[PDB]
Amino acid sequence: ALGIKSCDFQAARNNEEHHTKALSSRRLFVRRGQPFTIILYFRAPVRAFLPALKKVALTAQTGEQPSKINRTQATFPISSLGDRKWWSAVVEERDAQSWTISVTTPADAVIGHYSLLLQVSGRKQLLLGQFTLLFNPWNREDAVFLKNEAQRMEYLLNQNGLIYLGTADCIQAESWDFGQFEGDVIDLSLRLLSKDKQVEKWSQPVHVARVLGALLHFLKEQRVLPTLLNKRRGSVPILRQWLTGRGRPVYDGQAWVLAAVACTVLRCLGIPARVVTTFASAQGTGGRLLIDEYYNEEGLQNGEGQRGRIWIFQSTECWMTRPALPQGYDGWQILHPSAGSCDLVPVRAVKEGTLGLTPAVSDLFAAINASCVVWKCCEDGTLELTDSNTKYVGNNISTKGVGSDRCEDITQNYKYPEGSLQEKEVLERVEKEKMERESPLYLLLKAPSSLPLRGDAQISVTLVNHSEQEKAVQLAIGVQAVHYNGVLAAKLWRKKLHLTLSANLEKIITIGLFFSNFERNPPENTFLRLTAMATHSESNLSCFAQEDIAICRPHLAIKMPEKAEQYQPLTASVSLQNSLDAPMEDCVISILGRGLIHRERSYRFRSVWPENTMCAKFQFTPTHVGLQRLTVEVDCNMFQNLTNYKSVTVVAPELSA
Repeated sequence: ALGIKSCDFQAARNNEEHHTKALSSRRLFVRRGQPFTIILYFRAPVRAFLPALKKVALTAQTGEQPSKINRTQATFPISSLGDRKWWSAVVEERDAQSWTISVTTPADAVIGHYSLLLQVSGRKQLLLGQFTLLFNPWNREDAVFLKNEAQRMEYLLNQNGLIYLGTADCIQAESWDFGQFEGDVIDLSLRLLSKDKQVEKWSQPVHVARVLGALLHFLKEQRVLPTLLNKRRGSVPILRQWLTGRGRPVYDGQAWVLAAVACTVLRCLGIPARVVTTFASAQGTGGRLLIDEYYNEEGLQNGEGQRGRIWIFQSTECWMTRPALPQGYDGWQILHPSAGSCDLVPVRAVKEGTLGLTPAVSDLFAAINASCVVWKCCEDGTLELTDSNTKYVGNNISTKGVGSDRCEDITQNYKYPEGSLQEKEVLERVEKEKMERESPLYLLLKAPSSLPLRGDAQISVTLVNHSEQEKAVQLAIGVQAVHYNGVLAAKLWRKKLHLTLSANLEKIITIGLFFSNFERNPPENTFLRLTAMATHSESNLSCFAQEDIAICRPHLAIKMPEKAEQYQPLTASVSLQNSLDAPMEDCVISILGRGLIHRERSYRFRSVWPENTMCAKFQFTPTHVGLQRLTVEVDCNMFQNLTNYKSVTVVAPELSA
């Protein structure tokens, strides 16, 4: 007299209440520690409510071997005296034939796929349906709790990311589709997590982020190939290709996508995450605070590079409490893969040099605090020290701002101001702990931050003679192409000036930096390493200076209305001026964007001669309400993968009859 006809999980309503509406309207995705409502339908009318209520019990199971000691299986009754903090069910509305039941999960429940099962006394267990349980940044008792709604929207719900690339002095923001609410990302993430066998620890955000980071780094090492190859469409195709092997592989010039992929997996699981870019990052030192750079007599590097390099840019940051640490380390944690295992490092441990809190504090501290030493490499084979400009590491630590497409500088979270008292104290304490455990010429190099592609720049070299006697200096200037990770790509240009410097005189030399004078075109994704080396007389000391120059491509201007009505046609015009020296040939323009365009559309447009302007218009109809983003990519024979973006807020239609 108590048979069960069906069970409505009400996935649409619950997913909207549990901030999983972008995932699905059919499957139930709920966040732990928050009630969700199901409707239970009886085949026959229920005569007496209270005895029937006493007859029914609910069981929640996750995993292949669910048990109560693993906290993977919980049995609870349907009554108003259930523990709302724990697994509990209560009837909130009822009819003769249907019970509306509020079901609560504990704030520290194990995440993953769950089966909800109903037991009637003296009857077999019945499966009511499935649901997936995620971390809850909205729940104050949850370890991933975020104070601000804006921060929850940015670090969990926002699928349109910005990854900052380029150099410190020319930061190029790349539109990136995290796609954490793409339909299969949650399943892929949980299947990747199932490689770890300590499912009782899947309630802990620290353990999940540490496991996923080690697994994703292992997949990056297994799948990223040596070197369009550089055409990217966000984290989701990369994750699919890493887990399955099917799809376009990523090549080593874009190995920085690991941070974005990790951000996507964590955000999909419910852990707030952000992608952070650090410019001039000292990698591969093993905690050592010295970087050795080697240059030949022409201000150029002969080899591929040392193991310890200063990368032009290089991270995933995740938000959670740190219960197993001393107090005060809640908040932002850096996932750091070690070749392997993954350590979660609190950012303040890096800022305050708390080397010994976690095993990876030393390496993360060295990446943004090392000093570069430059050695001249002679034809004799001598390796000689150089008076060198200071090459600062850890510059312009950037991540996407909250609630806009702007760039937020977070460097002050990782480091005290240079030359300040606190930085002095931290560096002295770190150096002391490490120790216990174990000339007349001046060169000033002025360069532009960026060089227009197929364009011209002017560089300045200031030589000041401090001697009482005039000097015969040899000024070697070299331009070389470097990959983002400091790997030498191609020698481009070299000059050898011979100057006479008057005693006690400042001399300024201006040099034209021209693309057309380069011996070969810089490879794609590379940066210009400009060097100046001054040798005088027989002092054996060479003044040296270096700068990283970005390559600036033509600006892809997108003109679109700020507001747009859903289901009404919208026009976006795109303009691109050919500032290059050659016509743009084989020209393809692509448009995409979640909630604006299904997948993407590629178009061909006519060749654009130098000093001409392309102007393409596109009509499309937005179909999804909210803050959407249109991404436009332009390819030609002169350049490829030139992307820009623009945001449009899509409003619902005006209510009428």
